[PDB]
Amino acid sequence: EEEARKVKSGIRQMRLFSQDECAKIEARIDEVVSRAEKGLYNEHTVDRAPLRNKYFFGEGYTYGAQLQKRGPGQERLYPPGDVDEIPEWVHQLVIQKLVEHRVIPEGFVNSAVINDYQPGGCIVSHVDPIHIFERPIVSVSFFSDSALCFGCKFQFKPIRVSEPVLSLPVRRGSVTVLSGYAADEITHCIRPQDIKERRAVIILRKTRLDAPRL
RNA sequence: UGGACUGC
Ligand SMILES: O=C(O)CNC(=O)C(=O)O
Ligand SMILES: [Mn+2]
Repeated sequence: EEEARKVKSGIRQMRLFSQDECAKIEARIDEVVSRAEKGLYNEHTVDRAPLRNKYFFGEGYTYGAQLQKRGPGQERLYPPGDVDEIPEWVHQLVIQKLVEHRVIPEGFVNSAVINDYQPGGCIVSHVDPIHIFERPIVSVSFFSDSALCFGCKFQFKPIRVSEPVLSLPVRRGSVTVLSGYAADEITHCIRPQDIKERRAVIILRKTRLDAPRL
Protein backbone atom coordinates (compact mmCIF):
# COMPACT_ATOMS: atom_id res chain seq x y z
CA GLU A 1 0.00 0.00 0.00
CA GLU A 2 2.09 2.89 1.30
CA GLU A 3 5.27 0.85 0.89
CA ALA A 4 4.47 0.04 -2.76
CA ARG A 5 4.76 3.73 -3.64
CA LYS A 6 8.08 3.87 -1.77
CA VAL A 7 9.34 1.07 -4.02
CA LYS A 8 8.08 2.71 -7.22
CA SER A 9 10.19 5.81 -6.59
CA GLY A 10 13.38 3.79 -7.05
CA ILE A 11 12.41 1.93 -10.23
CA ARG A 12 13.33 3.02 -13.73
CA GLN A 13 12.28 0.88 -16.66
CA MET A 14 12.17 1.27 -20.44
CA ARG A 15 12.31 -0.83 -23.61
CA LEU A 16 15.87 -0.05 -24.70
CA PHE A 17 16.83 -3.03 -26.89
CA SER A 18 14.93 -3.84 -30.08
CA GLN A 19 14.04 -7.33 -31.29
CA ASP A 20 17.07 -7.46 -33.60
CA GLU A 21 19.39 -6.27 -30.81
CA CYS A 22 17.96 -8.88 -28.42
CA ALA A 23 18.50 -11.73 -30.89
CA LYS A 24 22.18 -10.83 -31.30
CA ILE A 25 22.70 -10.63 -27.54
CA GLU A 26 20.78 -13.87 -26.94
CA ALA A 27 23.06 -15.64 -29.42
CA ARG A 28 26.03 -14.45 -27.35
CA ILE A 29 24.36 -15.81 -24.21
CA ASP A 30 24.13 -19.18 -25.97
CA GLU A 31 27.87 -18.96 -26.65
CA VAL A 32 28.48 -18.44 -22.93
CA VAL A 33 26.38 -21.49 -22.03
CA SER A 34 28.30 -23.52 -24.62
CA ARG A 35 31.74 -22.55 -23.27
CA ALA A 36 30.57 -23.26 -19.72
CA GLU A 37 29.42 -26.75 -20.72
CA LYS A 38 32.79 -27.39 -22.39
CA GLY A 39 34.56 -26.24 -19.21
CA LEU A 40 36.36 -23.42 -21.02
CA TYR A 41 35.75 -20.82 -18.28
CA ASN A 42 37.46 -20.49 -14.93
CA GLU A 43 35.92 -22.54 -12.13
CA HIS A 44 34.40 -19.57 -10.27
CA THR A 45 32.93 -18.03 -13.43
CA VAL A 46 30.17 -20.67 -13.65
CA ASP A 47 27.72 -21.17 -10.77
CA ARG A 48 25.20 -23.94 -11.42
CA ALA A 49 21.85 -24.68 -9.75
CA PRO A 50 18.98 -27.09 -10.63
CA LEU A 51 17.02 -24.55 -12.71
CA ARG A 52 19.37 -21.55 -12.87
CA ASN A 53 22.96 -20.79 -13.88
CA LYS A 54 24.95 -17.69 -12.93
CA TYR A 55 27.87 -16.51 -15.07
CA PHE A 56 30.21 -14.09 -13.30
CA PHE A 57 32.25 -11.74 -15.50
CA GLY A 58 34.39 -8.89 -14.24
CA GLU A 59 33.47 -9.58 -10.62
CA GLY A 60 31.63 -12.49 -9.02
CA TYR A 61 30.33 -13.17 -5.54
CA THR A 62 29.60 -15.99 -3.13
CA TYR A 63 26.06 -16.38 -1.83
CA GLY A 64 23.64 -18.75 -0.17
CA ALA A 65 24.96 -22.22 0.60
CA GLN A 66 28.45 -21.08 -0.44
CA LEU A 67 28.53 -19.01 2.78
CA GLN A 68 29.78 -20.83 5.87
CA LYS A 69 28.16 -18.30 8.21
CA ARG A 70 24.86 -17.10 6.75
CA GLY A 71 24.25 -13.48 7.66
CA PRO A 72 24.33 -9.87 6.48
CA GLY A 73 27.70 -8.77 5.15
CA GLN A 74 28.92 -12.35 4.69
CA GLU A 75 29.01 -12.34 0.88
CA ARG A 76 32.49 -12.06 -0.63
CA LEU A 77 34.02 -11.16 -3.95
CA TYR A 78 36.33 -13.70 -5.53
CA PRO A 79 40.11 -13.08 -5.44
CA PRO A 80 41.49 -10.44 -7.82
CA GLY A 81 41.37 -11.72 -11.39
CA ASP A 82 39.65 -14.98 -10.42
CA VAL A 83 36.52 -14.82 -12.59
CA ASP A 84 36.74 -14.26 -16.33
CA GLU A 85 36.87 -10.77 -17.81
CA ILE A 86 33.81 -8.98 -19.17
CA PRO A 87 33.29 -10.23 -22.75
CA GLU A 88 33.75 -7.70 -25.53
CA TRP A 89 30.16 -8.16 -26.72
CA VAL A 90 28.86 -7.18 -23.28
CA HIS A 91 30.76 -3.90 -23.58
CA GLN A 92 29.67 -3.21 -27.16
CA LEU A 93 26.10 -4.53 -27.28
CA VAL A 94 24.84 -3.89 -23.72
CA ILE A 95 27.04 -1.52 -21.69
CA GLN A 96 27.70 0.90 -24.56
CA LYS A 97 23.96 1.20 -25.23
CA LEU A 98 23.30 1.98 -21.56
CA VAL A 99 26.11 4.54 -21.36
CA GLU A 100 25.05 6.26 -24.59
CA HIS A 101 21.47 6.46 -23.26
CA ARG A 102 22.82 7.84 -19.95
CA VAL A 103 21.37 4.99 -17.87
CA ILE A 104 24.72 4.81 -16.05
CA PRO A 105 27.90 6.88 -16.31
CA GLU A 106 30.81 5.72 -18.42
CA GLY A 107 33.18 3.44 -16.53
CA PHE A 108 30.51 2.58 -13.95
CA VAL A 109 29.94 -1.10 -14.78
CA ASN A 110 32.78 -3.33 -13.61
CA SER A 111 30.67 -6.47 -13.02
CA ALA A 112 28.34 -8.21 -15.49
CA VAL A 113 26.44 -11.27 -14.24
CA ILE A 114 24.27 -13.43 -16.50
CA ASN A 115 21.42 -15.37 -14.89
CA ASP A 116 19.99 -18.12 -17.11
CA TYR A 117 16.66 -19.49 -15.88
CA GLN A 118 15.18 -22.78 -17.00
CA PRO A 119 11.37 -22.98 -17.12
CA GLY A 120 10.13 -22.91 -13.54
CA GLY A 121 13.32 -21.42 -12.11
CA CYS A 122 13.42 -18.78 -9.41
CA ILE A 123 15.69 -16.81 -7.09
CA VAL A 124 14.93 -16.33 -3.40
CA SER A 125 14.17 -12.83 -2.11
CA HIS A 126 17.31 -10.88 -1.28
CA VAL A 127 18.83 -7.44 -1.06
CA ASP A 128 21.82 -7.13 -3.38
CA PRO A 129 24.64 -7.00 -0.78
CA ILE A 130 25.11 -3.40 0.33
CA HIS A 131 28.72 -4.17 1.33
CA ILE A 132 29.45 -5.44 -2.21
CA PHE A 133 27.61 -3.45 -4.90
CA GLU A 134 27.13 0.27 -5.30
CA ARG A 135 23.84 1.74 -6.46
CA PRO A 136 22.05 1.84 -8.85
CA ILE A 137 21.53 -1.73 -10.07
CA VAL A 138 20.89 -2.35 -13.78
CA SER A 139 19.40 -5.51 -15.29
CA VAL A 140 18.35 -6.34 -18.86
CA SER A 141 15.98 -9.22 -19.59
CA PHE A 142 16.13 -11.47 -22.65
CA PHE A 143 14.61 -14.56 -24.30
CA SER A 144 11.15 -14.07 -22.78
CA ASP A 145 8.96 -11.85 -20.63
CA SER A 146 8.69 -12.28 -16.87
CA ALA A 147 8.20 -10.27 -13.67
CA LEU A 148 10.26 -8.96 -10.76
CA CYS A 149 8.57 -9.15 -7.35
CA PHE A 150 9.43 -7.13 -4.24
CA GLY A 151 8.97 -7.98 -0.57
CA CYS A 152 8.21 -11.69 -1.00
CA LYS A 153 8.47 -14.28 1.77
CA PHE A 154 9.84 -17.63 0.59
CA GLN A 155 9.00 -20.94 2.23
CA PHE A 156 10.35 -24.28 1.11
CA LYS A 157 9.58 -28.02 0.95
CA PRO A 158 7.84 -27.23 -1.36
CA ILE A 159 8.65 -23.69 -2.51
CA ARG A 160 5.81 -21.30 -1.65
CA VAL A 161 6.03 -17.52 -2.08
CA SER A 162 3.88 -14.91 -0.36
CA GLU A 163 2.06 -12.11 -2.14
CA PRO A 164 4.51 -9.41 -3.34
CA VAL A 165 4.46 -5.85 -2.09
CA LEU A 166 4.93 -4.87 -5.75
CA SER A 167 5.07 -6.91 -8.96
CA LEU A 168 7.08 -5.34 -11.78
CA PRO A 169 6.76 -6.91 -15.25
CA VAL A 170 10.11 -7.17 -17.03
CA ARG A 171 9.49 -7.58 -20.75
CA ARG A 172 12.13 -8.94 -23.12
CA GLY A 173 14.59 -6.20 -24.03
CA SER A 174 13.69 -3.86 -21.16
CA VAL A 175 16.18 -2.31 -18.73
CA THR A 176 15.40 -2.17 -15.01
CA VAL A 177 17.24 0.27 -12.73
CA LEU A 178 16.91 -0.02 -8.94
CA SER A 179 17.83 2.80 -6.57
CA GLY A 180 16.99 4.17 -3.14
CA TYR A 181 14.20 2.31 -1.40
CA ALA A 182 13.65 -0.30 -4.12
CA ALA A 183 17.31 -1.36 -3.91
CA ASP A 184 18.15 -0.98 -0.20
CA GLU A 185 15.07 -1.36 2.03
CA ILE A 186 13.17 -4.20 0.34
CA THR A 187 14.06 -7.54 -1.22
CA HIS A 188 13.46 -8.49 -4.83
CA CYS A 189 12.94 -11.99 -6.20
CA ILE A 190 11.64 -14.10 -9.08
CA ARG A 191 8.80 -16.49 -8.44
CA PRO A 192 8.69 -19.89 -10.18
CA GLN A 193 5.29 -19.07 -11.69
CA ASP A 194 6.83 -16.04 -13.44
CA ILE A 195 9.27 -18.15 -15.49
CA LYS A 196 7.07 -19.92 -18.04
CA GLU A 197 9.79 -20.08 -20.72
CA ARG A 198 13.57 -19.80 -20.71
CA ARG A 199 14.62 -16.38 -19.41
CA ALA A 200 18.07 -14.81 -19.18
CA VAL A 201 18.92 -11.50 -17.52
CA ILE A 202 22.21 -9.58 -17.54
CA ILE A 203 22.80 -7.64 -14.33
CA LEU A 204 25.34 -4.81 -14.53
CA ARG A 205 26.67 -3.36 -11.27
CA LYS A 206 29.65 -1.54 -9.79
CA THR A 207 31.46 -3.13 -6.87
CA ARG A 208 32.55 -1.00 -3.93
CA LEU A 209 36.20 -0.05 -3.54
CA ASP A 210 36.18 -1.64 -0.07
CA ALA A 211 34.26 -4.75 -1.13
CA PRO A 212 35.73 -7.72 0.77
CA ARG A 213 37.29 -10.55 -1.22
CA LEU A 214 38.02 -14.21 -0.54
C1' U B 1 9.93 -30.82 -7.67
C1' G B 2 14.15 -27.53 -8.43
C1' G B 3 16.17 -22.61 -2.20
C1' A B 4 20.39 -15.55 -1.43
C1' C B 5 17.27 -12.66 3.43
C1' U B 6 15.63 -15.32 10.08
C1' G B 7 17.83 -8.18 7.14
C1' C B 8 11.66 -12.42 11.26
O1 LIG C 1 16.34 -11.35 -12.71
C1 LIG C 1 16.55 -10.49 -11.84
O2 LIG C 1 16.50 -9.29 -12.16
C2 LIG C 1 16.83 -10.90 -10.39
N1 LIG C 1 18.21 -11.19 -10.13
C3 LIG C 1 18.73 -10.78 -8.99
O3 LIG C 1 18.07 -10.18 -8.17
C4 LIG C 1 20.19 -11.09 -8.74
O4 LIG C 1 20.78 -11.90 -9.46
O5 LIG C 1 20.80 -10.52 -7.82
MN1 LIG D 1 19.44 -9.33 -7.08
